[PDB]
Amino acid sequence: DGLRPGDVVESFRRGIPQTLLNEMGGKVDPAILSVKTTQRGNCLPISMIPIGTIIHNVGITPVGPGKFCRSAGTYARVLAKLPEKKKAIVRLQSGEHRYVSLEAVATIGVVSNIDHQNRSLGKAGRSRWLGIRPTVRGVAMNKCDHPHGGGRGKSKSNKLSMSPWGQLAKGYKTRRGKNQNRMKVKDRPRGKD
Amino acid sequence: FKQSNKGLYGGSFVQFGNNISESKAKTRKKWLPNVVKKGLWSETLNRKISIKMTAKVLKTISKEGGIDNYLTKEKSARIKELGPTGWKLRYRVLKRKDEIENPPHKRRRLMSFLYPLEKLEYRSVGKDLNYKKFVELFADVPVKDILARLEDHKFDLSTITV
Amino acid sequence: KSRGNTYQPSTLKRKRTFGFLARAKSKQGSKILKRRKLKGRWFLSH
RNA sequence: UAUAUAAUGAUAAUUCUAAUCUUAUACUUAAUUCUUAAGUAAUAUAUAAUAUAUAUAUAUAUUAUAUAUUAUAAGAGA
RNA sequence: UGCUGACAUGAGUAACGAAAAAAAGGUAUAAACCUUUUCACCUAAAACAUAAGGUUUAACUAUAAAAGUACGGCCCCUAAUUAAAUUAGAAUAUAAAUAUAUUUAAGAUGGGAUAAUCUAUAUUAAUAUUUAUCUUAAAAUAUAUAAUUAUAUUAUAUAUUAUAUAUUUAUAUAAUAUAAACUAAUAAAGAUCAGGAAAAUUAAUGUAUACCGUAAUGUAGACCGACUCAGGUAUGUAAGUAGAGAAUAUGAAGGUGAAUUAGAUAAUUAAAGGGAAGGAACUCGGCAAAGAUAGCUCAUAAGUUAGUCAAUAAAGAGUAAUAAGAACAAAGUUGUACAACUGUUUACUAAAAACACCGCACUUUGCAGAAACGAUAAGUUUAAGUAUAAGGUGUGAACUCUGCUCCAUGCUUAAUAUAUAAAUAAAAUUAUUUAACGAUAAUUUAAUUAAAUUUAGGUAAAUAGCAGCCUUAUUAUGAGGGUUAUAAUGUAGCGAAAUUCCUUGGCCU
RNA sequence: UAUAUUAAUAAUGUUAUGAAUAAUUAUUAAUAAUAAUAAACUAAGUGAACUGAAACAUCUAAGUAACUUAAGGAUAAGAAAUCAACAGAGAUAUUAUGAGUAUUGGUGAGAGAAAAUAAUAAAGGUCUAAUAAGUAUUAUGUGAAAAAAAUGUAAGAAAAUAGGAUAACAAAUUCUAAGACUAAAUACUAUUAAUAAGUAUAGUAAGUACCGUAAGGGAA
Ligand SMILES: [Mg+2]
Ligand SMILES: [Mg+2]
Ligand SMILES: [Mg+2]
Ligand SMILES: [Mg+2]
Ligand SMILES: [Mg+2]
Ligand SMILES: [Mg+2]
Ligand SMILES: [Mg+2]
Ligand SMILES: [Mg+2]
Ligand SMILES: [Mg+2]
Ligand SMILES: [Mg+2]
Ligand SMILES: [Mg+2]
Ligand SMILES: [Mg+2]
Ligand SMILES: [Mg+2]
Ligand SMILES: [Mg+2]
Ligand SMILES: [Mg+2]
Ligand SMILES: [Mg+2]
Ligand SMILES: [Mg+2]
Ligand SMILES: [Mg+2]
Ligand SMILES: [Mg+2]
Ligand SMILES: [Mg+2]
Ligand SMILES: [Mg+2]
Ligand SMILES: [Mg+2]
Ligand SMILES: [Mg+2]
Ligand SMILES: [Mg+2]
Ligand SMILES: [Mg+2]
Ligand SMILES: [Mg+2]
Ligand SMILES: [Mg+2]
Ligand SMILES: [Mg+2]
Ligand SMILES: [Mg+2]
Ligand SMILES: [Mg+2]
Ligand SMILES: [Mg+2]
Ligand SMILES: [Mg+2]
Ligand SMILES: [Mg+2]
Ligand SMILES: [Mg+2]
Ligand SMILES: [Mg+2]
Ligand SMILES: [Mg+2]
Ligand SMILES: [Mg+2]
Ligand SMILES: [Mg+2]
Ligand SMILES: [Mg+2]
Ligand SMILES: [Mg+2]
Ligand SMILES: [Mg+2]
Ligand SMILES: [Mg+2]
Ligand SMILES: [Mg+2]
Ligand SMILES: [Mg+2]
Ligand SMILES: [Mg+2]
Ligand SMILES: [Mg+2]
Ligand SMILES: [Mg+2]
Ligand SMILES: [Mg+2]
Ligand SMILES: [Mg+2]
Ligand SMILES: [Mg+2]
Ligand SMILES: [Mg+2]
Ligand SMILES: [Mg+2]
Ligand SMILES: [Mg+2]
Ligand SMILES: [Mg+2]
Ligand SMILES: [Mg+2]
Ligand SMILES: [Mg+2]
Repeated sequence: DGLRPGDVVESFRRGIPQTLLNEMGGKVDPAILSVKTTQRGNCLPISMIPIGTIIHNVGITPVGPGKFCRSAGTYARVLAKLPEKKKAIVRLQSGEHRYVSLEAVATIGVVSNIDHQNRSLGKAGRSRWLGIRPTVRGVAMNKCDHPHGGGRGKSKSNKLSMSPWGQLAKGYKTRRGKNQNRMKVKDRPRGKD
Repeated sequence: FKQSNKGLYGGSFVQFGNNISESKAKTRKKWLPNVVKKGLWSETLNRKISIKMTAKVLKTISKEGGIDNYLTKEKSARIKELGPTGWKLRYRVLKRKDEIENPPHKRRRLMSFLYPLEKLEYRSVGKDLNYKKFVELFADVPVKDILARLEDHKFDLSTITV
Repeated sequence: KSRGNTYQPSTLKRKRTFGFLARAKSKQGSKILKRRKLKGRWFLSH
């Protein structure tokens, strides 16, 4: 968010540099590392990011890229650290608490363009430019097409809201059963908000 | 069932049959063997052969005491069970066992010695000779001659060294 | 508008899709050529 | 009173792994893009000895057996 | 309504397919062919030059001429995409066929050096979408007497005069000369919708210049339409006059005037012009037709979402017009219903109130993911994206607002509540056989053993639902009230509605 | 660059001051090549639907049509872990009787054998295997309409002092699975000869003209 042409950033994914280690001025002994870490823009592992920090570009593995909280105005918070399990608990923009590798990547600060959600396309041509073709509602279709189709006049056919291929579209958990998220402390609000 | 050419399936293929309902309605269905990917240690090759087999074939390995034994059994049943791949693995195993069993001595340096002489003679008469055609000509000539130089050794391809 | 003019000639497409190679370079086209030969047709493909 | 210390099972949870699974990157003789069999110059492992403090453990010359001239790194895991 | 073949009737009937033609001559042969003249028609084409296509149809067999600098192809390079090709026994998957991922090869609608002062491609020596061209600058002129503006010019395209040559090749240049359009090369710069891939220099030698296209047709008699078919068909130039213009009028050159002609012009039909008196009295309906008092410069209201939206406002003014005296552009207000709007739709009877939309809500998916595809898998799109992303669903901009209910169908969360199906390490037990043991076919039990199922919630911008009955203010009528059923009993708003049968409902204009 | 190249008799025009030449050598030895690849018959994988049952789903059609793959002049089968019934036979493959009998079925439409006796046929009996183990058998899901050997998943023997065969048991018979070869009688095609109460609309053209973009259709 606060990044402007002129600023200076750095990454500590490889680690603290010899430039400071040998100089002893900014080395860990006086613990200037805290104030060198919790500044927006730079990149650090969760291990050396303090608790409660607002971060973005979170990884899953110690050797993997930043995957979560990568869109405009998105951020996550570091909730817990578990050194014995080499894990950390992070809450994502979905409101979900999740386990992540303690030595995973993360950048300090919110992702820019916070107001991207207040934008308003004024015409269908703008969607067409962006690459979005028209969407045809199921009710407007025929019964051979979307199940909602058919019926004289406007009618929903007493058919539970569902996709064209017969999958319920209101509240039906799609990821269900044994194949769920192994790394998941708490689920997202899911209507609480 | 070309899936089986790549593995040791023990001569078991897919089975296409019917699915019967309580109303005795039929619907075509298919039975697959229980293929499992496994790496079995081979002593003669001194390495792990990694292949897809059926659990039955793996159990047969456990009985017979090794992938080498399984591949090198003699019965026609086994010859049929061992598919195209198994056949090649069997060839490798038996070749390796043979070369371990009987080493060559239980000629290439003399070919090298004779190479320059023939090369020079061909050069003198106006022709040429390269290493490939040289070995092709003198591949199968047991008896050598002493037309030039002197044989100051008695190796004679028998009991090399003291 | 008016109909009837569905065939719009273009030698490039004619040869690419109905040419001899377009059929001899595949399983199905090879079968078409073989069937026409067996029937004894004079002209196998464009 | 007026059914588990033990022997076993069921359920829940955590741990380990060569079960399983997913991502990433020089010569000598012998049968001149090759192989094999014995030894090597340097890149790497276990236990015995150098010499340190507490009354279970550091760091190295050199040697003992199996190898490179599939593998590592990360993740899930009975 | 048999099949094929031949021949009839309709019948010498309808038609001969947008069209200007006339003489003289070729020819005492001609409406139809050729020539000359006259007349017309197309002329931002019916002309010229081309692409694609095609029974060479052409000005033809004696026939369409290329080393390249305006010659295309061929060739180098790649896009989209394609490929019995490609990958320690082993690239992955798959009833076969085959399908994935990677390589390689192919593949334009694209890019590719030099060149009129004319030019040289080969071998051996190193490895830049799209759009625009200032309020303001300087001289001299029209400028006024400090204006300031009015302009070549605030940037390019070349030919002449002079100051000089190496026996006048390249320069340093000071002067002279543009009115309006357009072109290819600069320089600077505007929005967001953020704008292709691919093949590297000097030296020394070297070049005898391969192959193929080239006619004519190409808003068409030369292609696609069964036809010498009023249909379909890609580019550039497209005289001048006039205009804002590629509108409209003319038409200089060019091309053309047609497999139907000559008379006659009844009823009647089509296309077109005029019309007394009246002006929608026609009709289901002003359907059709008629109606324009500048086209430039001014001026232009109520509403309004503040957008000259309404607006190209209406009415009106200025400019020669005063009896009129080209074509073309321009065809008035107002209420209501539906839909925010531009757009899309039933190729060939429906263009709309239907679809879409921007906007608004709900919901799923933490990425080793939801969604779709895959005789099914690998795998692919999603996406080289990450909850402000992607999929699904309903509604359909915005103002004012969106009330009550989980009964039912589902979704969703827990209940140490609860059937069972398959799967086994044992035997409290009958039947059969057997001299016999023994061999064959069961019911109960285990520390054992799901999802469902029913219990309790939550969920309606999920699918859905939103009632009846009776007197009191000595009256029609019913603020209060009394009663049965329910999950609850239709709130705000609107109302004879595109929803009202009765119904031309009652009243007003 | 199969007129493509180390070696040779001499060189034009030149070789950073007796050899090595972009047009090349009478020459001689060595080194990369050429997919015309039918049909029918046979075996195997997957396999419909119309239809019949006077409807329809079990059943039928039917393991047929079609697609896919792979051989040979043929392929396939083949010398009993077979039949049979106390007496016996003795390998395959077709045909007649047995016989529309046994058997079987929403006991419906319907389907349906083997012993045994004859015919065709060839010399028709042979050894190649250290005699056969995740095999026989068992449970379970499928599996030629009667009759059955293969087949997914998982447990799993014995040695001729043994094993297979029948719902089961006993007795008796019969044969030896997990190793193999095999002419002939047969199928298709192509020639030759013979006979046609066959064809001139089954009598030679042409898969042409022509129709469709194509697969494909198809004349006189
Ligand atoms: Mg997109
Ligand atoms: Mg939308
Ligand atoms: Mg929509
Ligand atoms: Mg509809
Ligand atoms: Mg449906
Ligand atoms: Mg509808
Ligand atoms: Mg047609
Ligand atoms: Mg195509
Ligand atoms: Mg008549
Ligand atoms: Mg008449
Ligand atoms: Mg007439
Ligand atoms: Mg005349
Ligand atoms: Mg015009
Ligand atoms: Mg003009
Ligand atoms: Mg022309
Ligand atoms: Mg050229
Ligand atoms: Mg290429
Ligand atoms: Mg091109
Ligand atoms: Mg041309
Ligand atoms: Mg021309
Ligand atoms: Mg037509
Ligand atoms: Mg025409
Ligand atoms: Mg004009
Ligand atoms: Mg003219
Ligand atoms: Mg013309
Ligand atoms: Mg005409
Ligand atoms: Mg007339
Ligand atoms: Mg009148
Ligand atoms: Mg009048
Ligand atoms: Mg009227
Ligand atoms: Mg009337
Ligand atoms: Mg009108
Ligand atoms: Mg007013
Ligand atoms: Mg106003
Ligand atoms: Mg008009
Ligand atoms: Mg609309
Ligand atoms: Mg519209
Ligand atoms: Mg229509
Ligand atoms: Mg419209
Ligand atoms: Mg999915
Ligand atoms: Mg969304
Ligand atoms: Mg709607
Ligand atoms: Mg709205
Ligand atoms: Mg509501
Ligand atoms: Mg049970
Ligand atoms: Mg078959
Ligand atoms: Mg029937
Ligand atoms: Mg019926
Ligand atoms: Mg045979
Ligand atoms: Mg049958
Ligand atoms: Mg045997
Ligand atoms: Mg035996
Ligand atoms: Mg069984
Ligand atoms: Mg059957
Ligand atoms: Mg036997
Ligand atoms: Mg045609």
